[PDB]
Amino acid sequence: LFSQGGKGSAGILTNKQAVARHFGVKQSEVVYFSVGVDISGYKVIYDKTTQRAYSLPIGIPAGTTAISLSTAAVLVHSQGSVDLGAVAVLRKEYVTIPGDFTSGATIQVKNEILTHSNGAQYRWAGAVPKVVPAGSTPASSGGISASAWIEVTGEELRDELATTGGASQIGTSDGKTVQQWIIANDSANYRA
Amino acid sequence: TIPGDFTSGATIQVKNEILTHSNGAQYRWAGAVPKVVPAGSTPASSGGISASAWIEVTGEELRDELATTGGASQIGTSDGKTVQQWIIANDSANYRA
Amino acid sequence: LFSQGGKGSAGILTNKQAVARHFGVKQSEVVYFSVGVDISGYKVIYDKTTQRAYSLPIGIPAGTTAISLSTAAVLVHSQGSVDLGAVAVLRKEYV
Amino acid sequence: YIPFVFNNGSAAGGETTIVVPDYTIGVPEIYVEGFRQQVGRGFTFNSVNLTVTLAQPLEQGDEVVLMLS
Amino acid sequence: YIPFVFNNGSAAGGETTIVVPDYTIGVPEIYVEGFRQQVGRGFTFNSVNLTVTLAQPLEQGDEVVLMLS
Amino acid sequence: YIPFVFNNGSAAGGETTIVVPDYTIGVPEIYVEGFRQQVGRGFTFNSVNLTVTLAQPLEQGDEVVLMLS
Repeated sequence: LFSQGGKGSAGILTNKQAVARHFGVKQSEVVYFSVGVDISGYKVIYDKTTQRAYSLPIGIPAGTTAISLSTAAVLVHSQGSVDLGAVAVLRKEYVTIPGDFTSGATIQVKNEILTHSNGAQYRWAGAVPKVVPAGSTPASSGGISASAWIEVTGEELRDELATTGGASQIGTSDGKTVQQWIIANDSANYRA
Repeated sequence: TIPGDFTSGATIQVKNEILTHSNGAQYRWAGAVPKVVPAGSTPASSGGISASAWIEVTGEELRDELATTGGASQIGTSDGKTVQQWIIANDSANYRA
Repeated sequence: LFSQGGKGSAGILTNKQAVARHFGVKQSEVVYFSVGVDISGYKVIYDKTTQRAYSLPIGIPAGTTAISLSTAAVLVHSQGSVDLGAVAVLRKEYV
Repeated sequence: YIPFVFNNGSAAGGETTIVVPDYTIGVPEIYVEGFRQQVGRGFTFNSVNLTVTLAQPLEQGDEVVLMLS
Repeated sequence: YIPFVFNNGSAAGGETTIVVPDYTIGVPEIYVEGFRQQVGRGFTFNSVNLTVTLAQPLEQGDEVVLMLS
Repeated sequence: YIPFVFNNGSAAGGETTIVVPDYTIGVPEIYVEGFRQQVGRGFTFNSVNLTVTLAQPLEQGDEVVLMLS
């Protein structure tokens, strides 16, 4: 290849531009991780080894330095430890890992989401290194539950519908909510 | 997705900026150019969750479509009939009452 | 414009970085398509003509070469044909 | 070195080899879109044919500045 | 060539033209952030005023190394 | 200038300092992946030890072309 400065030490700034544009942050707000960098004031941290970028939680005190970053994106800094995968899951900054359930992929970080043949992406809510054998399904690999594979595109609306107010957000053909119609027809259950 | 969350406080400059909350949902502000959110706030506390207020983005269109008159018809029951069909089937109880 | 190496042949590596960051894959796992490239071991393929990048399906045998890539992202390789648009739809990698 | 600009600064595309003028007894450097290339790494210059064999085929509009010795 | 660094390596922003010292009878190359620019393409040098007219206005903090002849 | 290529064009990674041959009485330029570096900005050359102190530690496979004077 031509020597285009996208490799190694000469690609830090362009990679920071790419990460900032992906995360919607400033280029100066992306930091490369090594042993001793000040992660204060930075908003996204990039792991050179895994080539994965994670949003740094806000409120990191000024002068905080990093010691190690695990392959599960577990960041230990001078003032504590942060699971960057959990932060990315909270911010829905998912990485759709290449492959699917039918082929088998291994999940290193909580934000990694695995595609299935139904078109849905499922994130694992258990265990740092969830391993998925070839030919598996979310039901076969642990099921689809809160402590198991969770569909990501409809996670929040599914959880909100599962609450006590879910029936009230769904309207019927007459302009009344499903909850109102359930309350209207509950006389049958009371009578029975 | 602007960096930060509702519990930490972020200021929304542009309508496309969406703020994360502790429930994992991202909410966009439908009001006002410079929506400011204080630290420790929630979408309900910061203006509520409505059409003129914070709107969840990942399920916005399906939530609006379910809220229409056809929402019950898109939801199937255990017997293969839609929720709207079962509501129409059991409405004799309401009529009788 | 300044000569900043983002054009044509000198922009392959930076474009690969951008594609890899968009797809969450390694930069070495992105391949440019032409007539005869080995698409084995690569995870994302980039079409230079349409400037669109598609995730290559896994399980492509080692030594597989590409003949043509249609404007509908239909990729015909030496071991078969793959509709990369259908693969992207399955992976929800929408444009 | 004498800077030689290939095709007014815009290559026609698919160019693997570039022919330099006679004066050129050597091409120590190639600048593809501002990127310096080293002999044997980004390009190989043969003195017999006076042709620079490039590592990549040039794309349309590529600016290649050839340093002639 | 004599390398001339514009404003200690950090341009003030919005700079279209750069004034070179008297010695400069020609500016064959401009290096904007490590990018070599060719005369007439990325910049034009006028010998009368001793000013390099750049293709783009410089942004704040840009490193421009001017080669003086 | 005499171009010196560090470790056949592929650095071993984590290299902060580069030792140049004796002939080198000065290193005016460093080309890291085609990027020209200026003395004092991207690297500092000390004549006593004949070592180029780089602004960044080199990564594995980095192409660094050292210009020796």
